[PDB]
Amino acid sequence: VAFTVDQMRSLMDKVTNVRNMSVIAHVDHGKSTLTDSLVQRAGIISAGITIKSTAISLYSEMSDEDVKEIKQKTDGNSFLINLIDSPGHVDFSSEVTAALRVTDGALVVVDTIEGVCVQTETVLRQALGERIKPVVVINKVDRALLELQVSKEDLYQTFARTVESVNVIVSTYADEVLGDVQVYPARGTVAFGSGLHGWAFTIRQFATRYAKKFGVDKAKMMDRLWGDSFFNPKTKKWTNKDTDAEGKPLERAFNMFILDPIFRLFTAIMNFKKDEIPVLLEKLEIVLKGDEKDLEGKALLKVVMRKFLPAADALLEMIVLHLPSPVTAQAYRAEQLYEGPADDANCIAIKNCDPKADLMLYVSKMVPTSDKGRFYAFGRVFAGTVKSGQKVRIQGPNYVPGKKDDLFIKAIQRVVLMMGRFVEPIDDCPAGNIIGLVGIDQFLLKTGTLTTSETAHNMKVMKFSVSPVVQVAVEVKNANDLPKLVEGLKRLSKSDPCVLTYMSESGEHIVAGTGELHLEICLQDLEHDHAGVPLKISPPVVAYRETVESESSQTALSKSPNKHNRIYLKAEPIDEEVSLAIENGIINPRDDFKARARIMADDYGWDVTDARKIWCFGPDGNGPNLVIDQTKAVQYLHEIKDSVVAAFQWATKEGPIFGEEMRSVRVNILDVTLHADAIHRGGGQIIPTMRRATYAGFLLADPKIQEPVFLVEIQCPEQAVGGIYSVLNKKRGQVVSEEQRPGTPLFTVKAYLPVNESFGFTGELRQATGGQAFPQMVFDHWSTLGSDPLDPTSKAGEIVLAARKRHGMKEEVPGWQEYYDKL
Amino acid sequence: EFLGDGGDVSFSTRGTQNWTVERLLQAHRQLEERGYVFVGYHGTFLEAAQSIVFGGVRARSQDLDAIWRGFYIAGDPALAYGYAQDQEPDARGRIRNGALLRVYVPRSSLPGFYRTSLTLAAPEAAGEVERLIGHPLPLRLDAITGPEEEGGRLETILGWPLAERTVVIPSAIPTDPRNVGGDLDPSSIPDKEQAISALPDYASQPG
Ligand SMILES: CN(C)CC(=O)Nc1ccc2[nH]c(=O)c3ccccc3c2c1
Repeated sequence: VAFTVDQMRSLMDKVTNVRNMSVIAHVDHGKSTLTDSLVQRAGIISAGITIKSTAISLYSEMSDEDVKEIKQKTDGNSFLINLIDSPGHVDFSSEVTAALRVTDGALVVVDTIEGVCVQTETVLRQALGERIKPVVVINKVDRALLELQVSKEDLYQTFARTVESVNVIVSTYADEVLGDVQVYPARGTVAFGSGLHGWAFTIRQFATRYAKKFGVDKAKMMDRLWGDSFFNPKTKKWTNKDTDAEGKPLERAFNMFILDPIFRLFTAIMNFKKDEIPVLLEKLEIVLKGDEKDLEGKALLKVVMRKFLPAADALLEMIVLHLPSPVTAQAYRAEQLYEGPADDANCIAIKNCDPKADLMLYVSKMVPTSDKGRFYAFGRVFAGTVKSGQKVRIQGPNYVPGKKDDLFIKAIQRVVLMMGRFVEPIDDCPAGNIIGLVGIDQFLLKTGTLTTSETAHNMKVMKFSVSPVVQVAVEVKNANDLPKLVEGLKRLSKSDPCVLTYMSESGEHIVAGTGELHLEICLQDLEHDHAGVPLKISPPVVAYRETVESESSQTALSKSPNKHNRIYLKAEPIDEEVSLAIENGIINPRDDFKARARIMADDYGWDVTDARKIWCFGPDGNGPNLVIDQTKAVQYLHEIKDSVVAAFQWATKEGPIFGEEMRSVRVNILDVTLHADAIHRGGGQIIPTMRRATYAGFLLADPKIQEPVFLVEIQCPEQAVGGIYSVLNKKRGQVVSEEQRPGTPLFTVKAYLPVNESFGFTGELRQATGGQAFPQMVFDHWSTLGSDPLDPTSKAGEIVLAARKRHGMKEEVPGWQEYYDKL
Repeated sequence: EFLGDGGDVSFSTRGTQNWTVERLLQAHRQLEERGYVFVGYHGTFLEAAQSIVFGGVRARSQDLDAIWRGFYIAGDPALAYGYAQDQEPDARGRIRNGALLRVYVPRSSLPGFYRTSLTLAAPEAAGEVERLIGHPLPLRLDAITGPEEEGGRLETILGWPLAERTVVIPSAIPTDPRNVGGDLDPSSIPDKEQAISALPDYASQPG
C-alpha cells in the first residue's frame, strides 16, 4: 500500500508495533521467492534519487483479538516490519553479521526434503549469538508430494524431525537469559508451505477455522492439531492414543484436518478428475474467478493453493505475533551492543529504547546513491531521536571517549527512509527504527556510531578495512570496447567505497580490493554491468610495500639532463609508530606544520627542527613517507619545491625494488645546486633528478619489502576447532587467541594470516572444519620480511623476481649506480 | 612503406609495439635497396616519434633569423637517447620516457654532408660551416657534423630541406620507463642493430 510521510512517521512512533528482522535462508531454498511474496503483499510504497535496495518496509494489520495473543507490550492494530536484506553466500561473513546486528527477529527458512542445511545452520548460530529470536518455515513442501509422493504420516514425521533438528540448534546456542526460544508448531512459530506455488500455513490458521465446528477455544484446537492427538471418526471423540479400544489405528489430528484437505486437492487436480475438483473446491470455499476456472494441472493447483493458503499471510502472522519489537529486544541486547559501562547513561537509554536520551544511532553500512558518487548511511536508532540538521558526533572505529581521534562533529544534512530503492525525507526518527542518513559519506567509511553524549562509547564495531591488498590488471579482449572499460572502472569505484581503480605508470588499469573474494565479486560486476564488455583479467596478486632498514650507505646524488642542477639526499627509516600515526590521521598532511611538529617532536621523538621542515608526504600526498628539507642556504630552493614534491609522489608510488609502494621511507634533502636562470630549472629537469636521487638513496639505505597480513577471527564448535589450527599451520598462520562462549560449545579462534597465503582460504577451511567454521578476516598490519629482496634465491627476492618478470621488467634489480650520477 | 612488415607500429611508454630486431633488419635492408643510407639517431617524445614515422619530419614555423635551424640527430644513440623523453611534466607531474628514431636520407644527398672539428656554437663555426657548404647559413640541402660542445659527442644538423627528405623508422634500442634520466646502457643496444649502424664518411673540405 501507499503511505504518506506522515503515516510512515506516525507508524514509526509506535515502536511497540515495529518488527526489525531478516530472512536466514540458503538461496536455493526459495529465499528470494518467499521474501518477494511478502513484498508483493505488504510492501510499503510512498504516496529522483535511487539507492541500492537495503531494506523493505512492510505493513500489516491484525484484529484486537490477535493483538492480545502477543506476549509483549503493544499498542494499536498496525505494525511496521523492516525486512533488512541479507547476502546470498555465507563467505560474506562480515556483512552477514552487519544485517543481523540491526535486527531483532529472524525468519529461518528450512527445506522439507533436505531439512536444515549446514549453511543455514551456521547463520542461525550467529543470529543466536546476537540474541535474535527465530521463527521457522519449512519451504518446498510441494517437492515432497509431487516427487516423493510421500504419505500423510511420513510427511508429518518429516516436519517433526526437521523441527527437531532446528531446536537442537536453538537450544544449544541460544542464551539461557532469553528463556526457551525453541520453535513449536503448536504455538504458531513454525509455518509450512511452498514458495513456488505460493502457499503456506500455520497450525494457528487451521485452528481459527476448525475453531468452532468442534466447540473449542482455538487455544486447545491448535494444541491438538500437532503431536499426539486423535479424533475417532466413529466414536467422534478426542483421544490421546493412536488406537481405538479394539486396536485399530487412528489418524493424527494434523494428518486429519490439515494434511488431508491439502493432499486431496493435489490428488484431485493433478489427476484431472474434473468431477471431484469442483466439489472438493466448494467444500473449502475456494472460489475460482472466471478465467482461472479453465486452468488444469500445475497451472490450476498453483492458483487454488494461493486462494486457499496465501503464503504471505502465514509468514506475516508469525512475524507480528512472535518476533520481538525494537523494545523487547533492546532490553536484553543493549549490553551486548554497547562497548561501554552496562550502567552508562547511554547503555541504559539503549535498554529503555528511550527517544529522549542522548543519540545512539548505529551505522551498519554505507549505501550507494544516484545523487553523485555519494553514499547514504544505513543503520538503526538505538537511543534518542535523529533529525535533519541536527549536528551529531560521528564516532569512527578508532574513537575512544578519552581522546579526540577519529571524531567528526558535523551536522546531519538529511534524514531519509530507506524505502527499498527510493528514499523519502523525514524530519526526525525516534529510537527503535531503521533509518537512513544523508551527509556522512566523507566521515564514515562504512561502519560507525553517531551520538550526542560527549561521554558515549562506540557500539559493537564491525571491523572493516579499506586497504587494497589484492589487485589485478584488466584489459579489453576486443580493443574496440576500450572506452567502455574506462567508464565502468570509474563506475565500479563509484559503487563501492573499498574498491579501487587506477592506472600504473605502465598504463595498465588496476582493480584492487579488500581480499580474494571481494575483488572476485568486483570483477564479475565489471565484466557484466559497469562495462559489460568482455575483458582479460590477470591472475590475483598481493600488494607489497618497499621500505628501508637503515640510513643510506653514503650520500645519494643525481643531476638533471641539463647537467646544471644537482640534488643531494639520504634516505632513512621511519618508525612503525610514526607510519601508523600517519596512517591513522594523527600526523596529518593538512595540519599546521607547527602543531604537527609539536606532536612529532613530543610524542614521537622527532627533532622539532626536522618536523617543521616537512615538504610533503606520499604517495597521493598523504602516504607514510616524508621528504625533509635539511638544505642550508640554497638560493631559489623554493622555486623547485613543487617539482621535488611531484617527483616524490611518483618515487613513492612505484619504488625501485619492483614497482611497489614505498612505506615508512624518510628522505632528507641534504643539498641542492640550481642554475641561476629558471628556464633551466623547470619540471622536466628537476622532476627526473629528484626521482632518481630518491631511488639511489633508497637502494643505498638497505632495501627490504613488507608483506600485508590479515587478522582472522573464526567461530567454530569445539569439535571442529581442530580443522582450524590444521589449516593455519599450512599457511604460516599465527594464533593470537582462542576463547569459548561461556555456555555453548562455541570456540572463537583469532589468528594472523599472511595475505599472500590466503588465496582460496575459505575453500580449504570449508573441507577442514566440516563447514561448521564461520570466518571473519580483516587487514591487520605490514610485516617486513627478513630476507634480501636483492638476492634472487632468498624468499623476498623470489617474490621480487617473479613480480619483476610478471611486469616484464629487467629480471635483476637496478643497483644504486644506475640512478646515481654516471660519474 | 619502409617499416618492413608485421602489423601496425606505434609508440608506447611501455615500449615500441610490433618492432623486433628482426623486423628492423628487414626494414634497413630494404631502405638500402632503394638507395637510402642511415645517418644517425634521433631521440624525442612518443607523440613526436609518431609524427615523424607516419607523416615524416617537417619543419614548422622556424625562426628565419635563427641560422642554425635544422633537425639535430646523432651517430651515437647514447647522445640521442638523452632527448628521448618529455621535456616537461604532464598536468599530474609525470615525465614519461620517449623513443629513439633511426634517420635515413636518400643516398643521393651524401654530397652535402660535411664535418668539422669546431663546436657549432663557436664564433669560427658559423664562418667555417659556411665555408664548407658553399653558402651562408642556415643549412639547406646540406648537413654539418661536429662536437656537441668541447670534448662532447658529435651531433649532426641536417638543414630543413634535407630533413624533410628523410625516412625515419623505429630503433630496436628501448628507452627505460623506470629510469627516465639515466644514460643509455651500452648492453641494451642489440648487437644486430649495431651491425647496421655505421655512418657515412663525411667530407672535411668544401665541394
Ligand atoms: C626545442 N625543441 C623543439 C627541441 C630541440 O631544440 N632539440 C632537440 C630535440 C630532439 C633531439 N634528439 C636527438 O637525438 C638529438 C641528438 C643530437 C643533438 C640534438 C638532438 C635533439 C635536439
